[PDB]
Amino acid sequence: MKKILIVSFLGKGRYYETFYYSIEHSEKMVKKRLSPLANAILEKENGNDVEIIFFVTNEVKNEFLYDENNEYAKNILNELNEIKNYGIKVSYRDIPKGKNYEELEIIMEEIEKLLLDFKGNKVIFDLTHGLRHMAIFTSSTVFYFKNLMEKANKLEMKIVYGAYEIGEEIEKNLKKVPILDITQTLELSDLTIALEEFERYGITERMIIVLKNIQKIVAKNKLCNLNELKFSSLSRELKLFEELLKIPSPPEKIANSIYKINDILESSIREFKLCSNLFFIKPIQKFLVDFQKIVLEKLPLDKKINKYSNIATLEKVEFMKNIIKLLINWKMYSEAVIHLRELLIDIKLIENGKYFYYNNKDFREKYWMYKELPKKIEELLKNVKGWRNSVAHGGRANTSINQKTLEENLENALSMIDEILLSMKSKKIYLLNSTIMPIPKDNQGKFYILKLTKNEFKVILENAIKDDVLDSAIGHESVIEFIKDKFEPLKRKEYFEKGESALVIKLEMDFMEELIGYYYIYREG
Amino acid sequence: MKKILIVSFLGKGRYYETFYYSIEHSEKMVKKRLSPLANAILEKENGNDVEIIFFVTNEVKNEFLYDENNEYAKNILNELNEIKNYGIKVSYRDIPKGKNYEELEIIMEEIEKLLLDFKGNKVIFDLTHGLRHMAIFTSSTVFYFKNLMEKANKLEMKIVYGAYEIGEEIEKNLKKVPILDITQTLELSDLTIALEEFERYGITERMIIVLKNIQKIVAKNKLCNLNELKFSSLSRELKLFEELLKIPSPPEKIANSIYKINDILESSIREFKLCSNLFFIKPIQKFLVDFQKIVLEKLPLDKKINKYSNIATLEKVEFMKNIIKLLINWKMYSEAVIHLRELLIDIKLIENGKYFYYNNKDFREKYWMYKELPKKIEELLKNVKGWRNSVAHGGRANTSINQKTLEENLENALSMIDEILLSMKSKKIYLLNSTIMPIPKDNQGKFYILKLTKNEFKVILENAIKDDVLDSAIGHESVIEFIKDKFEPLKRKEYFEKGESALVIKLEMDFMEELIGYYYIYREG
Repeated sequence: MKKILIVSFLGKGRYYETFYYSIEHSEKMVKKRLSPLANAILEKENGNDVEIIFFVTNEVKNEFLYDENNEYAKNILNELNEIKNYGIKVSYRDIPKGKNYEELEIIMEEIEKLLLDFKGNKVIFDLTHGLRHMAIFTSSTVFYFKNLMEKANKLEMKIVYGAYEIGEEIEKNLKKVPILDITQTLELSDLTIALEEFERYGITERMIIVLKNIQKIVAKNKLCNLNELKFSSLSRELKLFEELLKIPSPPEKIANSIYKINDILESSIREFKLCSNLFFIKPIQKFLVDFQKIVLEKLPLDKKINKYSNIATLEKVEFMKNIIKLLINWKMYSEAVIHLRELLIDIKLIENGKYFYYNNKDFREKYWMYKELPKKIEELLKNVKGWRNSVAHGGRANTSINQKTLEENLENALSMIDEILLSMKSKKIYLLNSTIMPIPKDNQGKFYILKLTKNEFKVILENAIKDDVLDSAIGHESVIEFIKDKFEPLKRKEYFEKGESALVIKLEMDFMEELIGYYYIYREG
Repeated sequence: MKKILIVSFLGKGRYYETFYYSIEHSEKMVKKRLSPLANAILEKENGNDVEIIFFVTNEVKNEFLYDENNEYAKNILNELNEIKNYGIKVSYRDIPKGKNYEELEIIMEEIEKLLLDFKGNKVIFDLTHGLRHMAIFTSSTVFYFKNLMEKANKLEMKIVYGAYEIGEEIEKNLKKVPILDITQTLELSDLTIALEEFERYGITERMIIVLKNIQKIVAKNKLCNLNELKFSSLSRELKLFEELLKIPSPPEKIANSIYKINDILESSIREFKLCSNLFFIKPIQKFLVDFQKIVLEKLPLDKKINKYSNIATLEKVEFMKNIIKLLINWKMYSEAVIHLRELLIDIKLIENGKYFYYNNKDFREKYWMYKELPKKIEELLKNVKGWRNSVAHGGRANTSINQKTLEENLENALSMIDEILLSMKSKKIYLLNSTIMPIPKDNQGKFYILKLTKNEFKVILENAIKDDVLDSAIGHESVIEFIKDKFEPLKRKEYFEKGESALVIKLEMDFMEELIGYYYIYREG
C-alpha cells in the first residue's frame, strides 16, 4: 500500500459527467465529474491511501460553489460531498487568482508548503480543472518543484489530466476522456542535463540513473528482450569507467572499458531499434544517438590493445596521448599530469629498446633517471620536468601555478609528443624453446624474464626473422609443425651472452588449446 | 534589430477583442484579437523583425476557420489577413489533435523542426490560444526544448500568454488583459541543477552563469545598488576557487578564497534583502540561502590564517584535513592524495621544530626522508607511504587500486591524523635587533633566514618570554618603547652558536607604518 495525494484546482464550470479511463488500461472506466475523483478511485482500487486537495478562490467558492441556484454548482457540490463515501480524503485551500507575479509567488509558496507537509509516497498534479492560467503555471513550475524536493521529501510526482478536448463523444454531452500522463516530460530535460554533465566533465551519475529508468520503461511492455538490452551493464560499465579515470589506472583497463562501452552501446541501440507507442520513444532514441556521438567523439577507440597488456608499445603512447587530451578537456588536470609522466617513461623505453619491463618498477625508475632524436626526446624531458613538481608537490614553498600557465605547459607537452610520435616512423635475437640461462662456462649473471601473450610473441618473432638478427635454435621437429600450423631454422646448437634477447615456449593441438607464447628472456648480466 | 518568431496554436473560439498590455509597460496597450498579434506589434514597435506561425488542425481549419457563416471565425480570419499590413509574417502548420502519445511525439517533432529551421534571435511561445491540452503539453516541453537547442541554435526562448481570465473588464466583453511572462520558471530548475552540481562535485559553471543572470535581473529595477551586490565578484571568486582546487595550491590561497566567498556571500545577501515584485523574488532568496548553507557546511572557515603565510602551523594541518575531506567528497581523489603528502610534511615539521623553512623545498625533502609520539607518527608515515605510489605512479607494473581500497586507505589516514592532532596538545631563543651572523671567533658556518609577518613574530616572542628560554639582547631603549607601544631585558651583549634561533627587526610611529616583524634567523651551521 502507498499513500497518495492528488492536487487539483476547482474553478467555475459546467462539470459534465465523464467516462474517465487511464489510457494504459482502457478496461477500467470510471464515470464521474471530477478527474481527481476518478484518479483517486483508480488508485484506491489498487489498495492505496489517497487524498485530494483543491485550490479554490474566494471569487469561486462564495460566488459559484455555494450558489444554490446554479445547477452545475450543486452538481459538483454533490459529487464533492459523496467523495468521502469511497474512502477518499477531500480538503480545500484558499489562494488568490494570481493576477500578478507577487500572487503567483504566493501560489508557489502554497504548493511548496503542501508538498513539504505531505508525508506519503506519491503526489499527482491533476491539471484537468481550474483556470487555464493556473494549469499553465503549474505545468511550468512542476519540474522546479521536483528538483527542489529531491533533497526534501523523496516524493514521487506525477502530472496527469483528463484531455476532454480529444475525448470520444458517446452520448449527448457524455464523453469518453483519457487521463493523459505527461510525467515523462519531466525527465525529458534530465536527459540533456546528463548529456551536458558527461560531455563537459565525464560525470556518470545522471547517466547511470537515466539508463536504469530507460531499461525500466522499455521493460514496461515485454516485446524487447535482454541479451542485447543490457542497459544495466552499460550503467555499470560507465561507473567502472569513471572509477578508472578519476583514479588513475593502466591504459589496458581504460582501452578495455572503452571497447566494452562501444560494444554494449551499438548492441543495445540495435536491440532497442526493434520495439515499435505507450510513451515517448523518439526523445530517448535521440538521447542514445547523442550519447553515441559523444562516446565516439571523446573516447578514443583501439579494439586491439588488450592483447599487449604486459609490454610498452607506440599504440599505447598515442592512446594515452588522446586520453590525456580528454582528461584536460574534463578539467581533470592532476590526473593528466600523472598520466603524462608514465607516457614519457613508455616513450623512452621505446626509444631505448628496454621495453621488456613494463611490469617492473625498479627498471622504470633506473631509466627515469639514467644522432638527433635522443636530443629532441631530451628536449621534451627537460621541458616536462621543468614544471611537473609544481603540480606534484602541491605548490608549497612559493612554487604553484595558475590554470593558464599549466594549460601552456600541457600543450607544450602535447605538441612535442605528437612531433616525436610522427618522427619515430634490433640486436641479435636468438630463438629458444624452453626456459634456460645457459651462460658461457667462463662467465661469473643476472637474468630477467617476463610472461607474454601470443601476439607479442609473433610480432617480435618476425622482427627477428626479417632483420637478419635471428639465431634460431630449435632442436626438434614438431615444434616447427605447430609453428607453421599456428603462426603462419632448426639449428640444434646449445649459448647466452649477457645482452642477447630470446624467446621461449612450453607445451592433437585442440587438446593443447584446452600455452602458446610467453617467457621472453633476456640477460642484463 | 533582432529577428523574432512567435509560435501559437489556433483553435475554435469566439476571439473577443482585447486590450493587451505588457505587464511591465502598462502604458502601451494594443487592442487586437490575437495575443500573438499584439506581441508582434509590441516587438515591431521595438524595431525588430517578427514572424508568427500558427499550428492549426484539419478539424479546425476546414470546419471552423473557413466556415463563412460563423461570425467569430470570419472576425479572426479578417484579423489574420490584416496581420500582413503591420509588417508581420504569418504562416500555418498542420498538426494532429494529439489524441495519443504517438501524435504528441509528432507534435514535439514539428516544434523541434521549427526551432531548428529558425535562423533569427528570439522565439516566443504564446500559449494564449489553442487547446488547453496543447498549452499544458507545450508548457511542460519547453524546458526540454531549451536544453535540447542549447548546443543547436543558440536561441533565446520566451513563454508568454494573455491571462484573460484575470483581466479587468472595461466594457461589454471588452477586457484589459496582461501578457504574463512565465519565462522565469524555465531558469527556476536551473537553480537546483547548479545546487546539485556544486554540492556533489564543486562545479561552478552553472553557479557563475546563474549569478550573472541574477545580477542582471536585480539590475532591472535600480533600487538595489552595488558596493554590496558584487555578484560579479562572487562569480569570479567561485571561478578562482575552482581553479585553486582542481589545480592543487597552498592552503593560504584556499583559506583566503573561502574567507572571500563567505564575506561576499553575507554582504550580498544583506544587500539583496532590501529590494522589496516584477518577477519571482522568493525562489532566488531560497537559492542564496541554500548556497550559503552548503558554503558554511562543506567549506571550512578560518578567518585568521592569511596572517601566517610563511610558516607551518597546526591550524593549517586541521584546515588541510578538512580540505582533503572535502576533496574526497567531490570524488577528487588524486588531488586529495597530493595534498595529504604535504600535510604529513607539515605535521613532521611541527613535531621536529624545523618549521622555519615552509618556504624552502630542499629542507622539505631532507626531512621527507631523514618517547612514543614519534613512533605513532612513524606508524602513520609508514601506513601512508605503503600505498601512495599506486596513485602517484599511475598504476603501471600491475600496482593499481580500486576506489574501495583507496577509500579504505584515505580513511586510515584521516583517523590517524585526527588521532595525532588531538594527541599533540623550545631551545634557547635569543632576541636580536638586526640581521647578523655573529659566530664565535673559533668557529669555522651555514645560516638560514626567512621573512616573516608581525603576528608570527609576536607569537614566538612570548613563547621565548614564558619558557625561560629567552636570551634577550636589545642594546638601546626606543626599541622597547615601540615594543610595548605595539606588542603589549636590555642585556646589551654581543654570540650565535650553531643551532640557536633568534628574531630580528629593522626600522613618530605612524610615519613608520607608512616594517614590524621579519627576518627570523637560525644557524644550521
